[PDB]
Amino acid sequence: PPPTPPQEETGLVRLLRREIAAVFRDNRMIAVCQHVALSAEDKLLLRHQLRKHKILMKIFPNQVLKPFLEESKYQNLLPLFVGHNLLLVSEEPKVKEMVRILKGIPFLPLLGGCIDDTILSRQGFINYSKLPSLALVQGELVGGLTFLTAQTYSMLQHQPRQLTALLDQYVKQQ
Amino acid sequence: FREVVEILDGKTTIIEGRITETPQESPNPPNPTGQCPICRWNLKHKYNYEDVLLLSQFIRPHGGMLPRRITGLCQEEHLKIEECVKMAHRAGLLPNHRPKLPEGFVPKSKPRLNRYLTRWSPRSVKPIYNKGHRWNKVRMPVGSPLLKDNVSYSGRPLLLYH
Amino acid sequence: SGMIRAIVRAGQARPGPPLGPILGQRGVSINQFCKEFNEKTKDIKEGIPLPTKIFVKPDRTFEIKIGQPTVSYFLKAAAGIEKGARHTGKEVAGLVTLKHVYEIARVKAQDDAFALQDVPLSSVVRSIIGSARSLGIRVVKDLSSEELAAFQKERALFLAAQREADLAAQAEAAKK
Amino acid sequence: EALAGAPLDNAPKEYPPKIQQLVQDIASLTLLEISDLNELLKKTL
Amino acid sequence: AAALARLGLRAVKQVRVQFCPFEKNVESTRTFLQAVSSEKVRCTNLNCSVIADVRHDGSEPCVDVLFGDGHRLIMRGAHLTAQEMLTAFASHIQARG
Amino acid sequence: FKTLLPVPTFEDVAIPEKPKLRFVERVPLVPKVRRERKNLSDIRGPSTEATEFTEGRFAILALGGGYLHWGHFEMMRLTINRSMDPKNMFALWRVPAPFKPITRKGMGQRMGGGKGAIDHYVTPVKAGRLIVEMGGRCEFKEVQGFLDLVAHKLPFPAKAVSRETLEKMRKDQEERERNNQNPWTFERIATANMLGIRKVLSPYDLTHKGRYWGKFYTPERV
RNA sequence: GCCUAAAAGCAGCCAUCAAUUGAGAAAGCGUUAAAGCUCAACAAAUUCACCAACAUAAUCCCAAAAACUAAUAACAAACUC
Ligand SMILES: [Mg+2]
Ligand SMILES: [Mg+2]
Ligand SMILES: [Mg+2]
Ligand SMILES: [Mg+2]
Ligand SMILES: [Zn+2]
Repeated sequence: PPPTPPQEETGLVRLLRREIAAVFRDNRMIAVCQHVALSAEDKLLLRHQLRKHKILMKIFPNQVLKPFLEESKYQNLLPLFVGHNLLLVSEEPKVKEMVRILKGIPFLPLLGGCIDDTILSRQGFINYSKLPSLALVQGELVGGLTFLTAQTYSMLQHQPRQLTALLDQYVKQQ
Repeated sequence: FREVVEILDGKTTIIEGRITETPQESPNPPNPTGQCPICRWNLKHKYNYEDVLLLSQFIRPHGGMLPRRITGLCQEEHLKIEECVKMAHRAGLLPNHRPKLPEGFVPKSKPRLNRYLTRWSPRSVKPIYNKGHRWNKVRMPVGSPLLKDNVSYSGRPLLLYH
Repeated sequence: SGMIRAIVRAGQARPGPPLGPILGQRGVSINQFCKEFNEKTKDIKEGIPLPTKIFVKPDRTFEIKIGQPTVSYFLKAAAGIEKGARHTGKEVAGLVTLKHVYEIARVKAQDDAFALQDVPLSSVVRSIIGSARSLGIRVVKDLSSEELAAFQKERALFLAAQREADLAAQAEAAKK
Repeated sequence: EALAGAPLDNAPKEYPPKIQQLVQDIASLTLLEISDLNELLKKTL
Repeated sequence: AAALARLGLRAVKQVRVQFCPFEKNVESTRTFLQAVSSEKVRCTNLNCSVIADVRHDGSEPCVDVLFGDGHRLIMRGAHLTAQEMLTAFASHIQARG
Repeated sequence: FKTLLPVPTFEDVAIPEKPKLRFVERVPLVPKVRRERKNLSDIRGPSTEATEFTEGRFAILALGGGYLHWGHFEMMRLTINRSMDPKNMFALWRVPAPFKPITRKGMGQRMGGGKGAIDHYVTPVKAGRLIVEMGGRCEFKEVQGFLDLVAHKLPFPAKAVSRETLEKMRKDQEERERNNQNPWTFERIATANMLGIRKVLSPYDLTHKGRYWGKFYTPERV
C-alpha cells in the first residue's frame, strides 16, 4: 500500500487529552471501576451519593485514553482500560465512604486505581480504607520510636514494682 | 485451534476451552511483499474447483466457509474461493467435510448423480422445457463468471454458458 | 407492572380518563388512587397541576410520588396570563423578571430531577429561561414599575383583536 | 522511570528496600542521635 | 443483554463472576458480567443475586450460576468468547428451568 | 468514539418569492393554426440548450430524447410542490410550455385525405437537457430521494443530478474517452471513411460519434 | 406553547431553548389519547457495504454436445494463381 497518510489531530481529541492530563495531574485518588449498564435513575442516585462525599465520576473514550496512558507513567493500568470504564476522581482520598457506598451495589466491581502514585487493586483499596488516618499514624510513629526508651524505663522501674506487688499480694492473702 | 468441551458430573455442567497446536504458514513464500495470502503465494488466477488442497485450507470441518476478517483474502479472491468451495462440495470433492449423522446415514436414498462445475444449487433450478430457437436460445450456465480471469494456456475463452 | 407519569391537578382527581382506563388496565382501582391523591394534595391550592409518578407493582398495589408543579404554570402565574402564546417568537405573552425566575428556580429545585442531579441554581434558572422562551414570555433584566401594565394593555387589545379575527375566520370557513 | 508492580496479599513477601534502609540508618547511629531524633520529631510533629 | 431479557431469567437464584481484572484473558468474562448485570436483566427478576468477585492472583476467570432447580452451571472462561458463553448460558437456562 | 465533523451551513442562498413550480398551460395562449411537420430532429442528437445550471444546485437531467406534454408537466409540478419545502427550497422549470402541435386522425380513417387535426401540444427534449432545477439551503440526499420518482416517471431515462455529480460524470466520460485502450474508435473510422462505412452510417453520425442512435443515448459508448 | 374530546417527540401552527462525558421539544413504527418498539450522542467495537434483480398462447421442445494439449490455426466461392 502507499505510505501512511498521517491523520491530523482535531480540537475534540486535543480537548480530551488536555482534560485527561489535568485529571491525572491535579487530583490524587484515581480509581478505575467497571462501567456497569444500570438504569439512569440509579446512575443519578450514585452520582448524588458521590457528590455527597465530594467524589466525581468520569468517562473517557479508550481511543484517547489508551495512548495517553501508555505514554504516561500509568502503563500498568492497561489491563484495566479495555472494556467499559469509570474513573473515580477525587481530592483528599477518602476510600472508607467510597467502599461503603460501593458495597451497597453488589455487581459493580472495583477494578483498581492509584492512591497518590501507588497503584492498588481492590484488596489494596480495602486495606487503604481500613488503614488509619495519616495524622493518627504519624502521631503513632513517634510513640513506636520512643517505645524502646519507654520499655527501658518501665523495666528499670519494675524492680521496686516487683517487691511492691509482692507486698500487695501478701497483704491481700490475709 | 480452540475447542469447547462439556463435562456433566451429577447435575453439574462444566464448559471448558482447550487450545491445541495449529499449523502455520510455510516459511518461504514466492512473493513476500504481497498483502494477500493468495496474491502473495502467486495463486491468483491459478486455482479452480479441483484444487482441493488449496480450497480446504480455510473451511470449517462441516464444509462451511471461513470469515474474511480472519483469513485475510482480498474480497474478489474470497468470493472466488467461496464459489469454488461451493462447486467442489456440489461436485463431490471434500467428502469428509460433512456433519456426521449416524441416524441419517442408514436410510440410503437415490444414488448421487455425478456432476462438476455446477453453478446453481440442484434444488433450485427449473428444467428448461422450451430451450429456445437458434436466435433466442436458453443457454445453460456452466461454471462461475468469477473464474473468467484465470490463465488460459490454450488461448480460448471459457464457455460459461453452454 | 411499571411506572406511569401523569400531570394531575391538585385536588381535582377525577376517576375518569385520561387516568381511569390506564390504571384499570394496570389492575389498580381508580377510587383508591383518587382518594390517596386528594388526601396527599389537600394542602395544595386546588387547581394547579403537578407531575406525579405512579409505580404499579405486579400484585396490583401502587405507590405515589408527587413533585413540584409545572414550570409552565409557574411562569403563567408569575406573568399574570391564563394561556400561553400561539406563535412563539413573533408575539409576546407576558413579562417575567429575573427575580421571579430565580424564585421559581428556588421553589422548583426541591424536586426529583434537580435532587438526583446535584446542580447549582444557575442551571435551573437557565432551564426556567428556556421554558419561558418556549412559552413566549419575555424576560427583561430590571423592568417592572408600570410598563408591565403598559404592555398588558397592548396585550389585552391584541388578544381581543385575535379573538375577533379567529371568529371572523371561523365564520368565513363556515360560509365557504 | 516507571510505576510499581502493585502486588497483592496472596503471596506478599517482598517489601520495598526503603523501609529496610531507614531501619539500617536508624540502627547505625548512637543514643545521642536517638535523643536528637526524637526531640526533633517531637518539636516538628 | 436483550437475548437474556427476552428469556425470562426468573428461574435463577445466584450468578457470581470471579475474575482478576489485571490479567490478559478477562475481556470475555468482563463483558459477560456486564451483559448479565444489565438493567433489563435486573428488572426481569429481582430475586437474583449477581456477585462480581475481584481478585488479584486467582488468574482463572470463571462464572458460577446456581438456579432454583438445584442446578449449578460452572464455566471457567479462559479462552471462550463472550458470545459463546452467552449462548451456552442462555441455552442451558432455557433447557433447565 | 467517532470524531465530530462540522455541518454544511447555507447562508448565502436566498429563497425567492413563490418557490413552488408555476402552473403550465396545456395549450398556448395563441394556438398554432397552421399544422407543422413532425421534425424528429428536435429529439435526435445531443441537447445544445439548457445544459448547464443557472441558479439552482440540483436538477433533473435527461439521458435520452422524447416529448413532454401536459400530463408530464402536471405530474412534475404536483409531485415537486407536494414533496418540497417552500421555506428552504425553490424549484424552477428549464423546458418551455408545450408548443409543438401534434396532429391526430379519427379511428376508422383510411390513409390519405390530408393532414389530421391538432390533438395536443408537446415539448421536445434532447439528451443532456435539464428539466427542473432546484436550490435552497437543503442537501442533495433528500432532493435526490424525492426527485428520483419524477425522473423515473418522465418518459425518457432521467437522473437527479447536482453540480458535483454532473461535473463528476462529465470528467469520468472524458477520462474514459482519453484512456480508451483499443485504437479503433467510431469517430476516427467514420471521419476517415474506413471500410467505406459511410454507406451504412448517417451524415449525423459524424457528429454523434456513435453515442446517439435515433432518440437513444448510450453514455458508456465513449 | 396554542388548537382539540384527547394532540404526552410525533391531524396540525409557532418556537427548537436547558443539565450531564454524552440524548432532536424528536427522524421512523405504535396508542382514541398514553404506553411500548426503534433511530440518531457518549461510553464497545470497529471485513466490505451508492443505484442496479420484471409472467404469459394455442398440433410437438427443438441439431446432438462441449468451461483448457498451445489459434492472426485450419476448413471454406462464379475470387485469384
Ligand atoms: Mg421512464
Ligand atoms: Mg444508536
Ligand atoms: Mg401469472
Ligand atoms: Mg478452397
Ligand atoms: Zn488479494
